[PDB]
Amino acid sequence: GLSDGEWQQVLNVWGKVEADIAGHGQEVLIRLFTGHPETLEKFDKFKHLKTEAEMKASEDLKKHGTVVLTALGGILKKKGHHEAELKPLAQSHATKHKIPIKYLEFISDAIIHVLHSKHPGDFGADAQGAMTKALELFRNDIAAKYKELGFQ
Ligand code: HEM
Ligand SMILES: O=N[O-]
Repeated sequence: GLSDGEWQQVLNVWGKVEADIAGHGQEVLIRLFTGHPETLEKFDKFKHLKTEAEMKASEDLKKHGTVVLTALGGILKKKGHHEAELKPLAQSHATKHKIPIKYLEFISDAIIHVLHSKHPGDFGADAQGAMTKALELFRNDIAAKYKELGFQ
């Protein structure tokens, strides 16, 4: 788990995301899709996006970015007490969307990259430690649900 201090850092960092949820969301998905094109194939509604320019110009991608980070933000604000929030996401992502846990690793890494990219010099070593711990906890709890379902 995370310490109280670590949770406070996580939620302080998240303040940055909340000032521009769509912009952060868009950049996270673009980072995911460009670094790992196989992930784009999981989205029927985005696999028409051939180029990063098309991704950047896609208002629906920005919209989905907002949905994703809003969901994650709600989870983070539970400070690990997130069973009710996490269970349905784990189940939809395993059973409906067929998203291997590796792709959740990819998007976790994308979040860290985007935070540094948008806030260079303002995402300190302690902050990166705390956010990484929160993202791992999220991933690990999803993985438990994936194992239950025998997914991958
Ligand atoms: C931070 C981690 C993630 C969060 C919080 C998240 C959140 C969400 C939410 C709230 C939805 C809509 C409700 C639902 O279907 O459950 C959704 C849909 C979806 N997610 Fe995720 N997601 C994450 C990671 C991923 C990753 C890495 C992929 C890889 C491709 C993915 C693929 C999809 C797909 C294909 C849909 C359905 C889109 C549609 O039908 O239009 N998700 N996600
Ligand atoms: O973008 N993940 O839903």
